[PDB]
Amino acid sequence: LSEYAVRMSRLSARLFGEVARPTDSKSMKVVKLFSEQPLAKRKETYDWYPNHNTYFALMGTLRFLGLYRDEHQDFRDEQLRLKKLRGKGKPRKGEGKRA
Amino acid sequence: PFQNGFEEMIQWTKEGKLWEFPINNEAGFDDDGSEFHEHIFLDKYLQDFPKQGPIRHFMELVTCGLSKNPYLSVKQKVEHIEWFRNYFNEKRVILKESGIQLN
Amino acid sequence: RRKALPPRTEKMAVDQDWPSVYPVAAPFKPSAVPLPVRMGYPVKRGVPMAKEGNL
Amino acid sequence: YYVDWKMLRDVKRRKMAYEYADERLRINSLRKNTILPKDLQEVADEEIASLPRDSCPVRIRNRCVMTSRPRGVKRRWRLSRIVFRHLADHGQLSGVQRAMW
Amino acid sequence: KNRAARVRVSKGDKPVTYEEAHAPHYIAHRKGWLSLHTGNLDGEDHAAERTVEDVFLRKFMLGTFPGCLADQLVLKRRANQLEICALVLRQLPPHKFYFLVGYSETLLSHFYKCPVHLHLQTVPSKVVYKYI
Amino acid sequence: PEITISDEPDTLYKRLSVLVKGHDKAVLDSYEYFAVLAAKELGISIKVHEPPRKIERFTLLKSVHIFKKHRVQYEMRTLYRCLELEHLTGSTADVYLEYIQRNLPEGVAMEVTKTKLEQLPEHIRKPIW
RNA sequence: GAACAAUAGUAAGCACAAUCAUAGCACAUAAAAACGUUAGGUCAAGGUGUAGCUUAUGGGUUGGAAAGAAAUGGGCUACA
Ligand SMILES: [Mg+2]
Ligand SMILES: [Mg+2]
Ligand SMILES: [Mg+2]
Ligand SMILES: [Mg+2]
Ligand SMILES: [Mg+2]
Ligand SMILES: [Mg+2]
Ligand SMILES: [Mg+2]
Ligand SMILES: [Mg+2]
Ligand SMILES: [Mg+2]
Ligand SMILES: [Mg+2]
Ligand SMILES: [Mg+2]
Ligand SMILES: [Mg+2]
Ligand SMILES: [Mg+2]
Ligand SMILES: [Mg+2]
Ligand SMILES: [Mg+2]
Repeated sequence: LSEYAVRMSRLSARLFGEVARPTDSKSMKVVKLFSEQPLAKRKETYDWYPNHNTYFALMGTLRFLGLYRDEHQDFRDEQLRLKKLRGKGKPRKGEGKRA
Repeated sequence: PFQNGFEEMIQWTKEGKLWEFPINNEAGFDDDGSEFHEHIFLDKYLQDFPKQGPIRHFMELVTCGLSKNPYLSVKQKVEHIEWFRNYFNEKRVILKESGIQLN
Repeated sequence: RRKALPPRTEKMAVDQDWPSVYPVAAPFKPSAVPLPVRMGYPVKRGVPMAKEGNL
Repeated sequence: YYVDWKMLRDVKRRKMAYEYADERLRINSLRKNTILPKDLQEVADEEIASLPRDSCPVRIRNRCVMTSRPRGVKRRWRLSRIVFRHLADHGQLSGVQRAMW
Repeated sequence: KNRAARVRVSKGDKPVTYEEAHAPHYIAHRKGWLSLHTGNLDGEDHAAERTVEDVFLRKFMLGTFPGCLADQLVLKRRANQLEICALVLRQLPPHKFYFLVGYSETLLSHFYKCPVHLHLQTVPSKVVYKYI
Repeated sequence: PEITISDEPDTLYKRLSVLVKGHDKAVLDSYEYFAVLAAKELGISIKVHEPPRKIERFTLLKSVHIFKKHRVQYEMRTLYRCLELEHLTGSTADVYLEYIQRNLPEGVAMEVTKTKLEQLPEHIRKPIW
């Protein structure tokens, strides 16, 4: 090692646009901190779930508008029909417990 | 009405709906009109800051970081260094109390 | 009212150039295809399923 | 309707973690620096501590997209093994085959 | 016994398409693939989104075309445009068929914000590879 | 077909390398026949090789709840073809790669590396500061 | 409900076998493995039949857990 080596390295450093003045290994993290995309910002993170409200509401609309057809919702519906026709329904809010 | 499949493709492409060939992945993104020396050299916004202080150590690491970053445009980097000016000058009391006079 | 109209292989000239009929990227509609083609793993009958309705 | 209340709170954790993200990055820039004073670091400490803890990165949990299963999730497809296997076996998943060697 | 995606032996009368007559372990041996896209290759991205897209396209095509869908839906993805290929039974008159063709192409191009192309091939009765 | 000639000195390429990735072999074989026959007509003078295949294998638990002695093993194979073109122009490049790219199959992906020939930059020519 | 110098059995279907995968063979391994059995496992992957909860068996915040007197299964590292 030499002073010629230190000055050569500083030359390369300030030239290439890398870290110029000697720093700790610890502080260097902050370098890498702005050198990247932060974790919570990445599209592979915040865009993880497709919007469920979108598909759900869209297809339900398209259904009542008579375009899409949901056999699951028809099963459900028909079964709550035969559940309430029996007399066991879903109580109007506030009524069930105390009465 | 359509005369051919090629007419289909042609119209989709004029409309900008069909993709552009031979594909460059940068098609449709101009990056604000910027060039590298607006990205790489951040000296412009390091003008106002104490020069020999450790604040230049911290801000040179911040600078060298925002230089290496493809993920952000000019604007947001500048908002970073500006928020840093605003916050560093926000507390005048801390900097002076710490044992180094800082501008 | 049930409509069955014969495939294009019936109206096709034997030497008519191919790129006319298939200019671009396509699903392979069996009707417009003059060439008989059998795919599918054979049954023990010995018959690969026909070019018609084959998934 | 998101398939669970689980997926509800975690979605709100994705929005939030995107929102205060800049704050996080810039505060933790000073907080993790050695050269700067310890005094700016105690104050930066109270600062990221002040942020709502629903906006921090690690409070976020990876779940299967459709079936919401918290664990056994394949990172690349965001899908639980039950659903993955289901989809790939019908051949609805491209390129995925049964391994023999 | 392995129950993944299989059709059990009946009294021997059960009509079966080539598709459901082959166990998962046959995929790429005999069976082809239902969906085709770049995403699962060695060096590539966003397989997940093409998968979500796939799933919803299954749901959509089976709910939009009541009772007439013959065999499982073939998804192609080429140069950003989706070619949706469906083998469909003859039930409804041509009017409603083109209505729903245009309807689907429009709504799918516009939701997925990319050009969609829909190919329907009609079949007289469900294709039977085995039994019957 | 509108054609126009700009006076500017069109870009040269020493080696235009095209990687074609796939799952299946057959498609890449056919596509190879296609690119070869397309690059012969335009007198582009090319070669083709097969870069060795890469196989990824990962494992899932076979049952919904608990048997850990039982595992399903799933596989993804990526096969390669590489087209190597030498001594081509910029326009010949844009056309050939347009024709090759528009027709690219659905299951296959394409990665192109172009090494382009530049003489020297201006501030370097023969000044010394 | 079979006997091959054959005595009532013929049968497509599905297993096993055959082919595929392990980059050529052959082998090995891998895979494959019907029908049924153990009301075997899981309503916490998800989905549902039946019953229940609906100012609560619902939805949120905040803090709190997972301590060893032992008993044992499996491992890792050893005793040189
Ligand atoms: Mg975590
Ligand atoms: Mg077993
Ligand atoms: Mg072999
Ligand atoms: Mg063997
Ligand atoms: Mg085995
Ligand atoms: Mg076998
Ligand atoms: Mg066996
Ligand atoms: Mg029990
Ligand atoms: Mg349940
Ligand atoms: Mg229920
Ligand atoms: Mg509660
Ligand atoms: Mg808690
Ligand atoms: Mg003991
Ligand atoms: Mg050992
Ligand atoms: Mg040992």
